[PDB]
Amino acid sequence: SPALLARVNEKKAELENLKELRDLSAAVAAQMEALEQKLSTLSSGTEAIATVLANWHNVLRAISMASAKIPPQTLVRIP
Amino acid sequence: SYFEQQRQALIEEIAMNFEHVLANINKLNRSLEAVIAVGNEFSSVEALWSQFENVMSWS
Repeated sequence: SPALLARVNEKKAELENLKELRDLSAAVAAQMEALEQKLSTLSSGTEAIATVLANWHNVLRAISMASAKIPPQTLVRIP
Repeated sequence: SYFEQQRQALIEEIAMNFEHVLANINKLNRSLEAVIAVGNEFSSVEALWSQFENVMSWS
């Protein structure tokens, strides 16, 4: 009986530890959600610079087509 | 030899204007050489954008 009183005290300490672990795991997952948001923002910035490469790539090809002229209308696209 | 005397005086006049022009071109030629000497900064620069136009017909 008194030994079992000490046993339940051990279990009390264990439960306190477990509660802290549970709280920490919840906080961990919360941080993962926040992390995912920031990573999405990063990818957005990368997409922006991909747009920049699209600009210069079209520039280069447009010039090369004019530069490679070795033997029209004005219809273009103006968003 | 009256016309020969005229020939002598006139060829000397020609020599005067001749040498005058020589001195003119000499000071000018110094200007020319100085100009190109200041302008020789176009070797690597031209080579750089030569590589630019070279890579235009590369990709």
